[PDB]
Amino acid sequence: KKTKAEVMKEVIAKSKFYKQERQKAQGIMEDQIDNLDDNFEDVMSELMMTDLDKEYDIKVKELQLDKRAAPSDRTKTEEEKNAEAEEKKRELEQQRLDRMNGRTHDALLDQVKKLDLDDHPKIVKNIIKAYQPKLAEGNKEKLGKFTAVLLRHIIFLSNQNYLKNVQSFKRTQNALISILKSLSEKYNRELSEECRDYINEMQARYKKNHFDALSNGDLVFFSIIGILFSTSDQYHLVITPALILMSQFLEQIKFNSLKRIAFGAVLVRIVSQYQRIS
Amino acid sequence: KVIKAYTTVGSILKTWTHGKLPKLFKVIPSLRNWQDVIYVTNPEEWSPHVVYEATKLFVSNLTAKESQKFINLILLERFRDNIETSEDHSLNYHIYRAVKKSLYKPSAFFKGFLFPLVETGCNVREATIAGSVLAKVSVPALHSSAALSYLLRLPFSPPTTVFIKILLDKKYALPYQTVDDCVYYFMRFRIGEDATRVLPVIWHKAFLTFAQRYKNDITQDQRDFLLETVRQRGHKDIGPEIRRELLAGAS
Amino acid sequence: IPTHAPKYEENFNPDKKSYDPDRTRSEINKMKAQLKKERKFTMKEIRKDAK
RNA sequence: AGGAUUGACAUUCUUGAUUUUGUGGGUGGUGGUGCAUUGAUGCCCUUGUUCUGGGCCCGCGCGCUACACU
Repeated sequence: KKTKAEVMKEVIAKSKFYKQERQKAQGIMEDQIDNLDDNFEDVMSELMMTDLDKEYDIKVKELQLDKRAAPSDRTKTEEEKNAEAEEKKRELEQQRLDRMNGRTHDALLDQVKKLDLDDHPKIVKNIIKAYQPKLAEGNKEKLGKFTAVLLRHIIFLSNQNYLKNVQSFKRTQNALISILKSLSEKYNRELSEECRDYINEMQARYKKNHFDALSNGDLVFFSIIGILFSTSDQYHLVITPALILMSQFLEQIKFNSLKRIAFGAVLVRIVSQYQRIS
Repeated sequence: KVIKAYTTVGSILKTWTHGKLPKLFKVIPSLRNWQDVIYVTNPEEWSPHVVYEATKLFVSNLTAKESQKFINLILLERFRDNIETSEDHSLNYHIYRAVKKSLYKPSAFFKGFLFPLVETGCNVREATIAGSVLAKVSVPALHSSAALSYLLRLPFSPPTTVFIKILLDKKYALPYQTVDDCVYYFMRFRIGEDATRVLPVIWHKAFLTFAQRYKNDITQDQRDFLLETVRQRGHKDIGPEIRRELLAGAS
Repeated sequence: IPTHAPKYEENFNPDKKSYDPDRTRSEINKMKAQLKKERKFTMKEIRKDAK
């Protein structure tokens, strides 16, 4: 009985509210239409036409003159930053554990930036990366293209002339692997396609020749992929076909000289360096 | 005059719910006669959709001349009556969207609405609500500095300066207009106010929230009077992170 | 052990014919049993009135 | 202001830097509890505007035909 009473009361009250809203909308449409269509004669013949504002105009002049930006929009709290950095390191280690359980066409950087060998080249590449990120209006395509020619620059630079002495190529390759790992840690979308290009090139070359064109860039490719990625996880399209292809090199092609056995030995110790963390 | 049915049109606009503006009131802003429209319309008809069309209406027709014609007529008086009748102390939805949509032409909005809101006895809570409502949306930097220059050359009073406290909880950028507005606000509050004007720890929290990262690329005079701040007005909650950031800061 | 849920009718009363999904062949049983019981009662009514 | 965007007389005109193309990252109290009736005040959460809704108060027993490496 209480259900029927409150139910009929609420239903009739909602219907009364809907009827009142419909009557108000009908009166709105009626008065507005029959007045806007009738006022076409009197919507033409009805005619009837300090220091704070001055200094506000001066302040707007100063505001359009001087313009700047805030640095990082937050606080650099040491304890909160250390807790988030510890949680980020734990997130990286736990992600590695959970995934281990689960117009630059190959000659642009040498044509433009590579002055002598390495020194002016990486600095001019930094100049290109600073000029492109400055005037990056809409930039995905050209960014991918000149990062591609950066990886091109190293894959036809790091093989011919390491003949200049030890500490020189040591410090230039150290600065290069540091800046390239720290730059390509946040992304994968072009290094992945360059790794597809490189596994295509080394597999095709290894089918093509016996040994006399096995380039010195394979060791640098294995070094840069081992630096830019932690090889601990299993399901990874990038690191594993190169490792089965170096195992294919070792099982198939012949090593009849001391530099060839040394090539096999440095590939064995770099797969040992991979399984140091794998 | 107008078509004379406007007491009836106001009686409908009292309590009709869903729709938009009439074509009569839509053709009068191309005309010049909305004075004699509203003087017979008798503005008590405050329904939420007509408040929405009202705020888009007068900020569409807000330039300097017509802004100083009708910028202080019925609007914040209706806000005074609605907030004095409200007991929950909350922004209404039409209130929120009214001021948040009224910002959408800041060419004279910042001189016509932000300036007369202390017209007859404004409150610290009112400055807090107004700061939050016009704080939650993106403002242009030049227009916000155009409001802030006159707002900060106003004196030291809580329903004027907790609005500036929320204006720095907005965590602005730092142009040199923000720098020199900061130096004359600093000279606005220092040690005849030394005997009669006191300053509590909520304004110490305001000091924290602009001294948080308002020291990006600024000069040595700022360091001079902020070391004057740490000698004069050092509370317990002002020390560690702020002195760490003063040591980390540079020119 | 392989585990099985029941096949359960919530709010089931054996006296009253429930909401079986077969509109095609079960509600026909409902209305035909209704027709049979009313035709039985009518022929019983008319034969006792004949007596 | 050389077409950055704003209410259109069923595109078509009476609007002027509220901005947009590429990208970093920050959120939220307007609910109220504990203290003087305005004090970085402990606490579950954050991302409140417009129409209609729903059954009711056959039972019994006898025969015949099934359900069976019989």
